[PDB]
Amino acid sequence: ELAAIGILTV
Amino acid sequence: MIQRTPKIQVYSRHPAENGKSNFLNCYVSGFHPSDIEVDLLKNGERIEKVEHSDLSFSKDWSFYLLYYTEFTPTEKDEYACRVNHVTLSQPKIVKWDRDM
Amino acid sequence: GSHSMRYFFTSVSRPGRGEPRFIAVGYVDDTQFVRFDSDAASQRMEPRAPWIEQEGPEYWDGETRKVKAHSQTHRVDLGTLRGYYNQSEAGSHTVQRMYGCDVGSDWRFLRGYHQYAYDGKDYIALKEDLRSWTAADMAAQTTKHKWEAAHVAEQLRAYLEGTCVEWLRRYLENGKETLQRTDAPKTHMTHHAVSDHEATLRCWALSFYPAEITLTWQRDGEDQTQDTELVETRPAGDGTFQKWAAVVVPSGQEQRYTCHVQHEGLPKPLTLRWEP
Repeated sequence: ELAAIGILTV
Repeated sequence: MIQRTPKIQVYSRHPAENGKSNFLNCYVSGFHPSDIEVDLLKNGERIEKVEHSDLSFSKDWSFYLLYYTEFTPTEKDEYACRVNHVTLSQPKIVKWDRDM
Repeated sequence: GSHSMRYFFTSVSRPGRGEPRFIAVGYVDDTQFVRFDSDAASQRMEPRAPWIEQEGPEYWDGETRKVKAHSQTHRVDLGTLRGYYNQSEAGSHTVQRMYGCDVGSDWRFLRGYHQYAYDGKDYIALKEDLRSWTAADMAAQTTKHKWEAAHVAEQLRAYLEGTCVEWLRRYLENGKETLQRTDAPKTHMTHHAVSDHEATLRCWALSFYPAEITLTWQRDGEDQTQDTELVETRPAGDGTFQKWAAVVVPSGQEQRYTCHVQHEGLPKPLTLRWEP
C-alpha cells in the first residue's frame, strides 16, 4: 500500500 | 539537465525456433529524460501490435522500458528495433541476432 | 532471504501541452504488482500481478485516491521547482520519487528509503536513520526546512517501519507461489568463429529469478575482463530474467576458458566450458 502520510509538496 | 542515451537490446523471450511462436523484445534502459520512441520492425516495416511495460527507473534515476510483440521467427525474415531520443542525432536501428 | 517493497513515481511537465504525465508503479522484490498511468483510460490504480487481484474494492478505491494525491503533489512540485531554479516555461522537466522498505529473512524491518530527484539528479533524500535529510543544493535546503517544520521524517518513519512492512508481509503470503520462489538459471554456451585467428564464446543464463546474478570468465583459472562483453540483465517478459557474457579468444584456445555463474538459486557456482 501507498503512504498516506509523509508525502508533502517540496 | 541530465541527458543519458539509451542502451538497446533486441532479443526473443524464448530461444528462437523457426516456425514456432515466441515474443520479440526491445529493452531500452539507462536513459534520461523519459520521452523516447521505440518501434519494432519486420523487414523494415513497423509492427503495429506492440505492447510495453510501465515506465520505471534504476538506482541512478535512469529509465527503462520493455517493448514486446508476439511473432514467429523464420530463417529469412529480419527483425529490428528502431529508437529515437533527444540524445540521438539520428534514430538508432538495432537488428535482432537470435544469439544475442 | 531478504525482501523489499518499492514504489516509483515519475512526473513529466509538458510545456504548452497541458497537465504533466504521471506514472506510478509498485514492486515486491523484482515483481511488479500495481500501476497508475495518467494517459490510461481507467484513471485508476490497476493490478499487474495475479496475487493482488484478490484485494477488495476498499483496497482499489483507497490506492486510487492516494495515488491521485501523489500525482497532485507532483503537479504542484513541478511548478515550485521551476520557480526555485528560475527555469523558463519552454522546457520539459522531470520529478522522480522512490520509497519503500526492506525486511530480513525473519520478515522484520531492515531498512527504509525515501528519495527524490529533479531532472535526473538527487534533490533530497532521507538518511538511513530515517530522522534527517540530505539536501543536494540551496534550493533543496528550502525544501528540507519545510519538511523539518512539518516533521515529514517522523511520518515517513512510521509508514516505513509500520504500514510498509506489514503490507509487504501480507503480499509475500498472498503471492507466496510467485514471490517466495527462486528460479535457478538454465545455462549454455555458444561459439562463433569470427576469423581464422579469433572466435567468440558466449555464456548464457536464462529463465532466472530474482534478477541478481554474476557471470565471470576465466582463462586457465584466472579472472579475465579484457576482451570480454557483458550485457545488462534483461527481462524475458514472463517474470524471469536473462543475461549473457562473451569473450573473444584466440582460435583453437576455446577450452582454456570457463564461464562461472553465481545465483541465489545455485547451491554452488556453476562452471561451463565449450564442449562441441
